[PDB]
Amino acid sequence: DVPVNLYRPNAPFIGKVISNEPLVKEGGIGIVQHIKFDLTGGNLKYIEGQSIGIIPPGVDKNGKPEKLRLYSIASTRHGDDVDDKTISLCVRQLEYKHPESGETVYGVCSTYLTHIEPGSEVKITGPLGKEMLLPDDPEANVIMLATGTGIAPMRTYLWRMFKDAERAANPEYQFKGFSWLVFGVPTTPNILYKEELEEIQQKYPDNFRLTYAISREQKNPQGGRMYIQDRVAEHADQLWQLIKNQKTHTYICGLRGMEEGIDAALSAAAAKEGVTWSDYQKDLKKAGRWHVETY
Ligand SMILES: Cc1cc2nc3c(=O)[nH]c(=O)nc-3n(C[C@H](O)[C@H](O)[C@H](O)COP(=O)(O)OP(=O)(O)OC[C@H]3O[C@@H](n4cnc5c(N)ncnc54)[C@H](O)[C@@H]3O)c2cc1C
Repeated sequence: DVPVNLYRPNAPFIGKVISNEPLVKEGGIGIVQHIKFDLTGGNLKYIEGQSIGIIPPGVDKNGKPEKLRLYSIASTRHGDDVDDKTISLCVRQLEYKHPESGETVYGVCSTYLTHIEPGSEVKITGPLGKEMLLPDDPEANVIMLATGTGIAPMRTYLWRMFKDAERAANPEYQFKGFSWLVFGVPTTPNILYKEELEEIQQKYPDNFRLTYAISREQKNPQGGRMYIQDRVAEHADQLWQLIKNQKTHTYICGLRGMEEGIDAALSAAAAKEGVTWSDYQKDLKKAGRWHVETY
């Protein structure tokens, strides 16, 4: 079933940008864009939780052509308009410090993508990944632990679960389990897809819980800035009791670094019932119910 590598770097699909929209509001930190591509012309199909490659134009500092960068698909299999004609991405412009030898450094593929014009042609590969896939069971529980652009696989899950047009298009997937997003960003303007996320929770208060960790607006109990791991610690017992369900899947996605705090919190919960989390977790991985994509 799972489509993989319908296009490869040696002969990528040439898509066209339909749209490029700002996801970070005024007063937020950084630039994250929602970019939709036209898939007509070829046969790139994909499902939720997968990634695609984008090959940027240009050569590196060595004169060699730039390679593909991997990006979590931010749309469901059907695309944002539920026509099966497009695919979307959620791209943060990488930028950073003086210790890089220059000044402020801007990432090649991410600057290219966040500044790209509708009408522009992009080299696209994939889809890739069997690690962040959603169970076909409509009564599965789905815990989603996301920071920043790690919201992208979560968006594909939630849109498939809860969008009116998605439910109408997917007769076999009528989600009636429980899902819980814990989403961590620096500010409220940085809550990507905030409006749609909150409308899902208003529409399905019993099937979807939304929790934010906003570091510039909230403090954890020890006085530090609030991060996703603090929220997982706060709800460690609850999250552990859902994780004990044979049908619960947990997904972690975002830049690398949150996993160590998530594990310490869940470890302390499981220890209360004589269970060593790290061992339970290894069994969850083998079972295909512990999903991780950090980068
Ligand atoms: C499976 C997967 C999925 C991904 N999904 C997404 C996504 O949905 N959205 C998204 O925005 N990104 C995503 N990324 C990351 C994305 O692929 C690119 O790595 C990222 O966009 C930066 O690429 P670039 O071309 O902009 O940067 P480059 O020009 O390749 O710059 C990156 C390099 O500069 C260095 N560097 C980076 N940050 C720092 C820092 N703080 N300090 C010092 N040196 C640094 C490192 O050498 C790094 O290799 C994903 C990565 C993977 C592996």
